[PDB]
Amino acid sequence: GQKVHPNGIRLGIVKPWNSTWFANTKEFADNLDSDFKVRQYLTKELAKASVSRIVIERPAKSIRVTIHTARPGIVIGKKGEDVEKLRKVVADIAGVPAQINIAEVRKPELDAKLVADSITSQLERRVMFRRAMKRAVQNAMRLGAKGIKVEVSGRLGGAEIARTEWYREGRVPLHTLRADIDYNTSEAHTTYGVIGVKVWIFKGEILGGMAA
RNA sequence: GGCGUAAAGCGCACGCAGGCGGUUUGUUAAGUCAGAUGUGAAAUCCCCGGGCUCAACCUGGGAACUGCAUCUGAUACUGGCAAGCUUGAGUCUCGUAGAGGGGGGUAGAAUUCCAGGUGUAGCGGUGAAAUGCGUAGAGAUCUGGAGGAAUACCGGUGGCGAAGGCGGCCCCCUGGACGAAGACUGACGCUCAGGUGCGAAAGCGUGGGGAGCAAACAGGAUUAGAUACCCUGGUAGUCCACGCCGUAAACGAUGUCGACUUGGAGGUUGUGCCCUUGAGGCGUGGCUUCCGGAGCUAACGCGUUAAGUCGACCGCCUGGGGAGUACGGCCGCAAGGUUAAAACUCAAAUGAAUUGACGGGGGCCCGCACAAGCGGUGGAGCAUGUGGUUUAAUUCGAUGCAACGCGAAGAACCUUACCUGGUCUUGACAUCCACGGAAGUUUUCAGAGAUGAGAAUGUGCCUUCGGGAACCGUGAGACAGGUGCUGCAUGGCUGUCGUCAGCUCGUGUUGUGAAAUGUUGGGUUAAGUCCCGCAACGAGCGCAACCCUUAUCCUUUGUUGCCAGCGGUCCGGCCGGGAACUCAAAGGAGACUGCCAGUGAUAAACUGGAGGAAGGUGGGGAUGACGUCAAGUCAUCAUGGCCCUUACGACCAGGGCUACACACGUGCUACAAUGGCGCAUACAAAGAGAAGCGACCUCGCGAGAGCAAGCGGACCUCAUAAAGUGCGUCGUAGUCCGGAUUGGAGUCUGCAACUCGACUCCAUGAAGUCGGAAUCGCUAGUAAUCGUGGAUCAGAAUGCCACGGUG
RNA sequence: AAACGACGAAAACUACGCUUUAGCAGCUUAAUAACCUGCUUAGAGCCCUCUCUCCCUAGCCUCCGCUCUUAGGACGGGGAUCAAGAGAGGUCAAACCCAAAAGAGAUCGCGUGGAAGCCCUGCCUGGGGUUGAAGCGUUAAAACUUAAUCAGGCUAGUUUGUUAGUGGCGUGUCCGUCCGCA
Ligand SMILES: [Mg+2]
Ligand SMILES: [Mg+2]
Ligand SMILES: [Mg+2]
Ligand SMILES: [Mg+2]
Ligand SMILES: [Mg+2]
Ligand SMILES: [Mg+2]
Ligand SMILES: [Mg+2]
Ligand SMILES: [Mg+2]
Ligand SMILES: [Mg+2]
Ligand SMILES: [Mg+2]
Ligand SMILES: [Mg+2]
Ligand SMILES: [Mg+2]
Ligand SMILES: [Mg+2]
Ligand SMILES: [Mg+2]
Ligand SMILES: [Mg+2]
Ligand SMILES: [Mg+2]
Ligand SMILES: [Mg+2]
Ligand SMILES: [Mg+2]
Ligand SMILES: [Mg+2]
Ligand SMILES: [Mg+2]
Ligand SMILES: [Mg+2]
Ligand SMILES: [Mg+2]
Ligand SMILES: [Mg+2]
Repeated sequence: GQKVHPNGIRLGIVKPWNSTWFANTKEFADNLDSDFKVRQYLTKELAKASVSRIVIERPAKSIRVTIHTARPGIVIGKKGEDVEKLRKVVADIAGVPAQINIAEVRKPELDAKLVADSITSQLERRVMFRRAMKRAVQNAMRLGAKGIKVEVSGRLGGAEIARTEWYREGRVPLHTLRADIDYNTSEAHTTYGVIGVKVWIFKGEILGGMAA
């Protein structure tokens, strides 16, 4: 192991949590079990939709999952029927009634999860990894990101020996703890194994710490 | 085309034939140049046309047949002839330097022997030793004598010589080179296949010489072996004269001569003139060294002494091995030399340079890596894991540093895969289904249970009622399943170098090009941290900072946390009350080389100090680059093929992971008078608690048992911390030391501790009595020594992870 | 052993889409350009949707649950549809935001005085205690009140001990003179 996960090293400084609630470990295990279940159900359901992230709040005898996505229209549906359809299942899985929020994410090519997504789809549909990564990094640089670093490893191009390629633009200060280093992972299930993809997006230096 | 380095300059010099040849005139016109004639067969090629329906094919003419012979001219060049000239070349006259060669003499240093004197137990030698020399007087010292070789300093990138080569001094003969001025000789000039001559050392023959050195050889020594490197002796040889071979990295790996083509710093040796006041200056020659411009080269490098552009000549090269080998001719007393192949094999063999890596290469620097400690490990039981052993299994993985108190943060069945026994074939675990009943709640037997039967039963909520949740049973089919394998297909995660300080990119520049600068060099540092200088200018990953804890102060708000001041007391924070404090957890100030001197390059930076709780990162943690190790996990999980579907899949009972001769690793108890023992007695922090922590009373010698209040926790518990401190007691002891083994009977948790936890009593009292080679961590609240909490956990730490006491 | 790597010259997820300008930025000797561009300002022609502009109604609730209930509200239902238009969006359900009260005391819940069991006590007569067991009423009332009865046929006379006529397997199989439990 070389690099630690850049999210949980600055979660207490500049980055927000993906789950906001409290427990006295009387129900902590079941709360995360419920959070894991709802997260995996949402990920399995909203496959076509480009879901950016899933934040969960758990107030007293209620929950609130605020999904952030790039294209919210598919999840919304006509007259807001699909959200009502997929809200009851979440509510009954979590026990307490739910209230699902949906947030559109501006600049869909500047989110770590979004940029890590659909590159696996390109690999599945047999798009060359080098050109795919180059297009992703150049689009992210053009949109406004100050630094982008993309790594792709494992059975690239259906070869015989796996390797690890990477591209980098601008600056990616992974060691500093006063910058947005939003990072997410994704995997592709090709015809000759599994390919791992990692993306680091440095946007700026957040002075002052948490709460802006 | 090339010959400095890949293959290619004879080792050098002379020189015959031959090749070439300064300058002017006249003559000849042989080559050469112009024109004409004959011939150069036909055929063929080419060009223009035609015929075969096109083409192939045939055909007419033209051109061509690049050649030869003859005739008529041209005269610049080459050639022949005759006259001239000095600029090429050679000679005279005078000086200059020189280890140039041959021959003969002379003088010391030094080594070795002979003889003598003084003198006693060592000398010599090696990383260390011995062979060797010594009491028969060694080594050392002094005297005289014998003999051989070379001539310390001068002595240099100095001189001479064609090359080889040449070093005291003197004499005799002689070759060669340069310069000042002077006249003639008049092309007499350069090279050279054959040929001749010289030719390092080693080698051979004859006749001598032989001090030192030294092949062969003898002995000692290291090493597994050492026919060597090392040591002690030692023959040929090295020396002289005449003879023989003609080999070298005979090297400047560069064949001889001519002229042309920028410069600087010298060395040696002449010569002209200037006031020669110093090895003062201005010119001109000969030899030679270093740097370097243009130019050349694949590059290194050459660079007026070209490896720059030419001219004349000779020799050599045509892939690496076979091989400069055999045969053959010649030379030679011989060794051998010279001229010099062929068959067969190979896809390369090569040289200059570039980036890494290595060196028993050099320079500089850092880290408990050594040095100065301290304590332990290895010695003897005790708790663990690994290897092998045995078994049916001792389930599998990790197998150097980076595996061995590892996954496992804790195996009686559970976990659990392995084995012995029994059962199932859509399954324990999903989706699609046709039905019959909601389920479900007690229960009887067989059985170790898995599951085989049997019952009293429930008759749950839902529309038009062939119903739906939902539950089970039967029949399959896809399917489910694998801790089966492939981490040499992988994703993800992790260890190591290493918290070392380096790793790269953009532009520019340099070299054709791999590539280099930037990144090196000088200070400086914890550091690619900074500065300076420099074809470098900037940036990214990086070394730091931002992040967490703690070290001081201020403020905000005082309960469950505190008592500066007062009142009472049940003397206790008890509570009224007091919000300064100890403290609680939020925001700030605060240490930033900031300043003062010295040092340094007028910097960077370093040393000391007035201040501060703090000083150069104040003290710790997190943060672990490019990348290396087919590094470890397909048994956390996912994933591509491969494997089984009556079995590698599914369920249950009992055993095994904890095991008979051992070794290894990491820890604990210790060894004793620094100590254990009996009775009083203070000083902490951090954490846990809801079928859990568990106050008090009573039985208990005891683990604990009935009773249990309080506590989702600054309230109540876990939980009078130990070391120490007070007093006795033990006197260096098979010990009042170590509690390992073993027997008896129990206490708590767990359907159930025989295989296999721990605590408690009684007794028994193994070793040991400071540990061999070789080793491990630590530089300050650190190493040692003492106790406690917490993780998974029904119970199980001597392990792991953190607080503290002393230090 | 082994290990190379050439074409979004398949702009390929489709944001309604397509426009001009306004300025930053890459492009550069230098100011335009092609755009490489993410926005910001403007108009919507338009493919689209929603409140709609139709009428009737006063549809308007909200504190106390409900009952004509008051200040006030941004407050409010049915029906087929459009010519043009006033605003929001682009496959927008909530959230962020903006708000709730004067009522009056009509009622199920909610609280009732002579009643079904449980206390020596197991069957039970047990009122002695009590409710939604019987009269009764609003955010409140006509209030009001779940254990302590002794003792009885009460395991029923042969069950406990004086005690035997046989309606008895007795004793590996036992026919079994006799022993042995009632
Ligand atoms: Mg050639
Ligand atoms: Mg050569
Ligand atoms: Mg060579
Ligand atoms: Mg030569
Ligand atoms: Mg020769
Ligand atoms: Mg002629
Ligand atoms: Mg002619
Ligand atoms: Mg024709
Ligand atoms: Mg002809
Ligand atoms: Mg002539
Ligand atoms: Mg002479
Ligand atoms: Mg010759
Ligand atoms: Mg000789
Ligand atoms: Mg000798
Ligand atoms: Mg010798
Ligand atoms: Mg001789
Ligand atoms: Mg030779
Ligand atoms: Mg040579
Ligand atoms: Mg010559
Ligand atoms: Mg010379
Ligand atoms: Mg040079
Ligand atoms: Mg030969
Ligand atoms: Mg060595």
